[PDB]
Amino acid sequence: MPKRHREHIRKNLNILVEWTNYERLAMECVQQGILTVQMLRNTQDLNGKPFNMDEKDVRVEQHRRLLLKITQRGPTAYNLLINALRNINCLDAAVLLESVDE
Amino acid sequence: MPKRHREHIRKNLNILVEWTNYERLAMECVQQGILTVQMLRNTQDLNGKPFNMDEKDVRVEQHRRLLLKITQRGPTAYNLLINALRNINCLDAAVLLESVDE
Amino acid sequence: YQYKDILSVFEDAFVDNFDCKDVQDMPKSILSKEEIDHIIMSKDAVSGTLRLFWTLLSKQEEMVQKFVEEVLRINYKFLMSPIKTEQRQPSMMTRMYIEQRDRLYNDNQVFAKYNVSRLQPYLKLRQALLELRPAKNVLIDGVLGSGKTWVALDVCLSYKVQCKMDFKIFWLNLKNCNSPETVLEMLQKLLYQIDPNWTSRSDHSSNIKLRIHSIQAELRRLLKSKPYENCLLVLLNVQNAKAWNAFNLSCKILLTTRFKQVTDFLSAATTTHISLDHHSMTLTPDEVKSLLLKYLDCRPQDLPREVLTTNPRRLSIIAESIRDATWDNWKHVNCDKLTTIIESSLNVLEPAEYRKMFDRLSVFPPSAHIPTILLSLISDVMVVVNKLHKYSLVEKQPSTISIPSIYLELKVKLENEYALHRSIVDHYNIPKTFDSDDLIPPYLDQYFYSHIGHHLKNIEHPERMTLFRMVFLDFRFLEQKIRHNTLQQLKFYKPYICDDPKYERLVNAILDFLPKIYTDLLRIALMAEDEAIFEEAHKQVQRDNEGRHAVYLHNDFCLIALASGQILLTDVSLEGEDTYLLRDESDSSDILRMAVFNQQKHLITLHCNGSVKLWSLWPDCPGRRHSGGSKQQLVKRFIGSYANLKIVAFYLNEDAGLPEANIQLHVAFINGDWDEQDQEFSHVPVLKTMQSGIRCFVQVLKRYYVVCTSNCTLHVFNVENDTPLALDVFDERSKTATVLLIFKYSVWFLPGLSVSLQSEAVQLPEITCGKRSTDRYLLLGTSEGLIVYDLKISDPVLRSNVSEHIECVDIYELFDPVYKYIVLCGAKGKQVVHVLRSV
Amino acid sequence: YQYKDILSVFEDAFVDNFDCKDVQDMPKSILSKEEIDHIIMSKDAVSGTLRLFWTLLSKQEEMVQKFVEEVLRINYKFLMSPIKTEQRQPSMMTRMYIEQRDRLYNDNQVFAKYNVSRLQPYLKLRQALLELRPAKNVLIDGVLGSGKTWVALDVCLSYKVQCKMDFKIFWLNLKNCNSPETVLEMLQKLLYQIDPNWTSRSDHSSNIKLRIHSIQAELRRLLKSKPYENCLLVLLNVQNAKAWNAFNLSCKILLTTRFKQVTDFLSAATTTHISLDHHSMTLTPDEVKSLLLKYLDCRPQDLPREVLTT
Repeated sequence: MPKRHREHIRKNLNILVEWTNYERLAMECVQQGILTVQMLRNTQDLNGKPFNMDEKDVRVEQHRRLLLKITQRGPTAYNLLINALRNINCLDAAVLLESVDE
Repeated sequence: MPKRHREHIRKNLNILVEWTNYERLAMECVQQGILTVQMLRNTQDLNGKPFNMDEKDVRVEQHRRLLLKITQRGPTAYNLLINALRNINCLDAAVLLESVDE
Repeated sequence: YQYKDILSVFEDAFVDNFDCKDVQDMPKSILSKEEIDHIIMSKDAVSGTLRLFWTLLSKQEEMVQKFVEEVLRINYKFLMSPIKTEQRQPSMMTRMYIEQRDRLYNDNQVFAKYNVSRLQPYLKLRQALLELRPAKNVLIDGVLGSGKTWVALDVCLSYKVQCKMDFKIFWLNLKNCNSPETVLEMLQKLLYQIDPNWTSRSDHSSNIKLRIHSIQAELRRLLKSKPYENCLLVLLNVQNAKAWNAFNLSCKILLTTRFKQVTDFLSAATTTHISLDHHSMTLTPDEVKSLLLKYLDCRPQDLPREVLTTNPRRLSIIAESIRDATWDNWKHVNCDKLTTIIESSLNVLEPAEYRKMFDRLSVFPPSAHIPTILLSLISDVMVVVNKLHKYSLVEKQPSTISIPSIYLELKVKLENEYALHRSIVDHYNIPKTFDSDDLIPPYLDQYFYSHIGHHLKNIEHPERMTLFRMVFLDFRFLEQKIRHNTLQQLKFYKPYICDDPKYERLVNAILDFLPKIYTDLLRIALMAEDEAIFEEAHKQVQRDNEGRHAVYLHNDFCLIALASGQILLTDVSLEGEDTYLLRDESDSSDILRMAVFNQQKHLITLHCNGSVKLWSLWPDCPGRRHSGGSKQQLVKRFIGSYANLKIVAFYLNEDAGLPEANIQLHVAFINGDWDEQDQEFSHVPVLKTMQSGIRCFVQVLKRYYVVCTSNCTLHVFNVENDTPLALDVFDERSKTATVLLIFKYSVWFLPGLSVSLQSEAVQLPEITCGKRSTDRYLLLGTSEGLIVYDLKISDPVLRSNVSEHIECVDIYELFDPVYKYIVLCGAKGKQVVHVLRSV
Repeated sequence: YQYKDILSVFEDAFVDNFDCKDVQDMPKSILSKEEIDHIIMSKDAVSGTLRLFWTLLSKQEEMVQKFVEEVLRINYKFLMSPIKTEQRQPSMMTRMYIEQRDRLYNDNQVFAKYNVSRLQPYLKLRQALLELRPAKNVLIDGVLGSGKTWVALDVCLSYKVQCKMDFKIFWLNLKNCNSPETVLEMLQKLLYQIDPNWTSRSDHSSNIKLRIHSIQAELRRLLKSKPYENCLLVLLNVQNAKAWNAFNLSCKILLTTRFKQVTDFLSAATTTHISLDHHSMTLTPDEVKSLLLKYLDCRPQDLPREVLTT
């Protein structure tokens, strides 16, 4: 997708990382048809040394590891991400995503 | 900026340096977002030659050097200097600057 | 269509978004664990992509269907429609890519099977490949015989580069490019590669240069074409830059010469220079461990064999001989085939001056440097060696010179007349010229101090006794101080004794005295009198086990390889450093990750050994396999199950945590329930900061026994795991272990770091006090003097080790000397009456 | 693409705005001490920006971006736009200049690595070249082997004149160019490089003079073309004036000579004359130490040689 979705996602990462549940999103996207044998998590695994800082704030980066990945695909994924948030029901983030387009 | 701006500043440097106070315009422009401490140091340094002539021929030459610097520096040199001169309340200089436009 | 060609087309998509390292399914028979698991340690997504697309491409075609059709399609729907489309429809671009790749394989017929792709060089090449200007050129060089042809083929098959070049690739081997007709025929053949048509009327044989510039003009004018805007001309083994001066046709050409002369002319900005004689260029022997798999295809036999660094020609031919005896064909065989190629590239040298001098060079040891004077005897000489350096042969450096072992030993030792008489009489004469009134010569550190031994053993015995200075004493000072060692001096002393027995016994006693340890040298020589060392020391004045160092900061973690031979040393400048005990041969200087200050642990036998730093983490590693295996960060003192059958890695975090895990598995088994902690056979002693001990049950995990140490005002087990010690402020208290309840105190300064040993109840306090044989008295003070302050000591079973000073200098001492010889004395405080002297 | 080549596009803009004197925002990593000392002392920021750009291209490609993306930020705002936009987009004429300069560097491969830019004589050179006239030419003398072959290569590398030159430049190593046949094959090379197509039916071996006149007329016809309006012809080590008399095509050409007689023949008014045997035409010890460092490649031993001036 164009760079506008890139900038929108990177800017609203800090917000959609908290509005939508990480597990409820990832476990809804793996069945959605993006993250499989070739992609799976790529977020539950990290550089290998995240334990210097505590798990409560660790989650904040783990879910941060998800959205930054979702941007890397082609033009469909953005709208597919729309669809993903439609499964999330945290639609206050879905409308925030919508606001940058249309 | 168009060369007409720079040419107008060169040909009308004398009147402008006459009207405008040096320190007041300097502080207004550096606050306006036009200068930094490094560049204004050299701007007030004039030439080093200020030693041999009298002080009376230093401040005016410093001011014309400032005018010559602020010809092209600044995202909107014409507009931002117009604003700074309006802040000076030496509005004759501001309107003389605006004369080359419109 | 094919199902093994469509994957490389989407290598762009794979690098962009795909990472096969999030897999938790990996259906075993999908791919061998080793291949996919060494992709886990891939440097980046590009490296993982390359590793996957190479290992998977090595697999058979029908298995990729299980990879894709069902394993990938767990619930994907996303990027399998393009792959399946390419399998069935196959775009014209993709079809031409596959056809061109198949044509190349069909042209080489040897790279299709005998390729083991080297990730590092291709990785360092393809970024320049993708940014090549429509007329810029790329140079690849290094050392010849490095299989650079194979590297070029590896980068050639890449989908990205073929797409960028639009499959406009033409390979020309630049063999024998030292004659006008030899390049003329290459011009015609490359023209016909572009198009087998020629307006040959302009061919005027009055000057072959006339025709060569005419055809160069024709090639230039045709190359300026829209289909010909991006073309890749491979220039295999460029002979000289002169040939390129005709082959410079202003295109995206890649030339890979094998001569040092060619690369110098080309500018790095104009031509991105690439060399192959680098550690990074050399990758790892694990890269070539599959050579027997590409040739003989026998995985188990690779372990019995031992592969070397990147030498595809020599190593490949040795393996080919091996598959057609591993050891017989390693060295003895290949003397007729490997030599054929090793001096096949030589033949360009004229022998009147070049080959004769290179043969003269054979007398020098296989891996040795050389002073300029010595080669001069055997500026014409320096001009000759300089041009030889230019061609391919000799490496030059500031102002000695090193010579590669490949050309020094095998090529010329086999074919060598007896010029050795003159060479060795000169090798005798020059050190005789290197004689003074004293015994201090202007010896050169590398060649002289090392190979004077070789040459003097070579000539005769009286020279051997005289100039080694073991009859004298100056060798012991000069060599050791100038070599900073003792191992090299011993390695000279031992094998050279063959060149009279009366002096052989004396020098044998010298050799024995050498590992045992101006005015100092004469004083120590005075100790030995039957040896003529003090005899020489008189003329000079009128006119402990072993040692280590190799380091940059401050001695941390002293240990012992269970099986009498290795030290898992380690220091403070992040670097590894492991060493032999009877050799000190630095075996692996490998920075784990955080060389700070804490601890190391072994296992029951071997195969795991990581030392936790001050970043909680206690990462583990293998033995001679070295490469760190386990990353563990949650943490302090943890020990392996003392039973050899149960590999239970008992772990201990903070807040009295009890994680337990079998090393054979990757997950903690038991996670039940702060300064230092221990387990028992149902009890847990931990000590913490209040300096009062705490004793818990493994089963109920509450407070039951508190030793306040009763004298407030570090825990470790013994040779029976029955004696835990509690260190508190100023007390050592032998705590129990599900057998009894408290044993001994022994009325012990603050205990800095006191630990146990591995035997007879005795434990070690270090260096405040000495060896206290608990259950009570003190035997030794590390038993071999001080030689300053710190010097470690322990007993694994019956051999001893322990390496950690502070001043970069750890020392291995032994029980036998005992009784603290020089330091157990009357201290600094004394008064003197110059009576003799009553002191 | 590359940050290295695009900077030469905007030197004028820097000369327009970049102070090169008041810009004191020291990056210790890239901007060195001695070179900033020299950057302060330059007579102006036209030449100042020039050898500043030389020092910048001396640094590696990425190393300079730190200056132009964040170090430039505090003291300037414009310049990032006109350089980063070209860094991505790369205009067509700029790209053409890029391939042309790369062709020239690939033409040498030796001056491409061992060069040192003699500032002031080159300054005079390209200054005379600003008002280069379609009929005018430039003589460059000096004793043979004085590197005037180097500075002749350098002077055409300038972005501004090359763009003004419409990127058509050709060279002719006039070694042993004193035969009626030599001029023949050289003009045949000219014919090919101008156009790899011609009519060979006018080949008249009865007279080398007749055929050389015929090819001269053909090339004169070629040059008087809109695509051939300003094409440079370099005459490298001109042997004798007869070569030029065969080469005077009334074009934007020039020549460097080995001989005093060549310069003596040409009229100064009709032909600009430049020498090297002059107090400012020779090399300052700074240029000398730079050139010796091009080979020695270590400053610690650079101090160990302060004698030669040849």
